[PDB]
Amino acid sequence: ANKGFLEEVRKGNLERECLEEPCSREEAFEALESLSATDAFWAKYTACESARNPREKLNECLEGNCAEGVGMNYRGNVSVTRSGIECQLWRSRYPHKPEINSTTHPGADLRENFCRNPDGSITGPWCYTTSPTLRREECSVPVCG
Ligand SMILES: *[C@@H]1O[C@H](CO)[C@@H](O)[C@H](O)[C@H]1NC(C)=O
Ligand SMILES: [Sr+2]
Ligand SMILES: [Sr+2]
Ligand SMILES: [Sr+2]
Ligand SMILES: [Sr+2]
Ligand SMILES: [Sr+2]
Ligand SMILES: [Sr+2]
Ligand SMILES: [Sr+2]
Ligand SMILES: [Sr+2]
Repeated sequence: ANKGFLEEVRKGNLERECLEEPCSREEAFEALESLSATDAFWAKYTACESARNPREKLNECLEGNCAEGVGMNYRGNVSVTRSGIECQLWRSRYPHKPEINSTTHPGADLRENFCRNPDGSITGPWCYTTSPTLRREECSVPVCG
């Protein structure tokens, strides 16, 4: 957190610098090493600033199974929509070409055909659908607590 005074002369540490204190991306970055690791992190972090306290609710929100807020932190496995349709490969370009991928929103675990919300859309974690008919649509992901 930089509570000043030769604290930056010591090894980076995630518990202590970011889980235990609020942190700058540069603090994570120093504590995490790899940057791909720092993109994923930040993304989870930044979607969990609304649930930083208790520090038990933060562990729930970073875990990724439940959705908090509009669930930009959802990192779970639900893959079929609200209508029941099944999601498209974010990787895939058919039947609809995604405009958000990995290149665009990389903190965001766009793995498989999983529900995600790179975008923080108001109606929650969603995905691209199979139906040539319907492009994208909300998913029914569990809510945190
Ligand atoms: C979206 O990501 C794919 C990789 O799967 C890439 O080939 C495509 O060019 C990207 N589209 C945009 C963001 O340019
Ligand atoms: Sr620090
Ligand atoms: Sr500190
Ligand atoms: Sr540091
Ligand atoms: Sr601790
Ligand atoms: Sr401290
Ligand atoms: Sr630095
Ligand atoms: Sr520093
Ligand atoms: Sr370092």
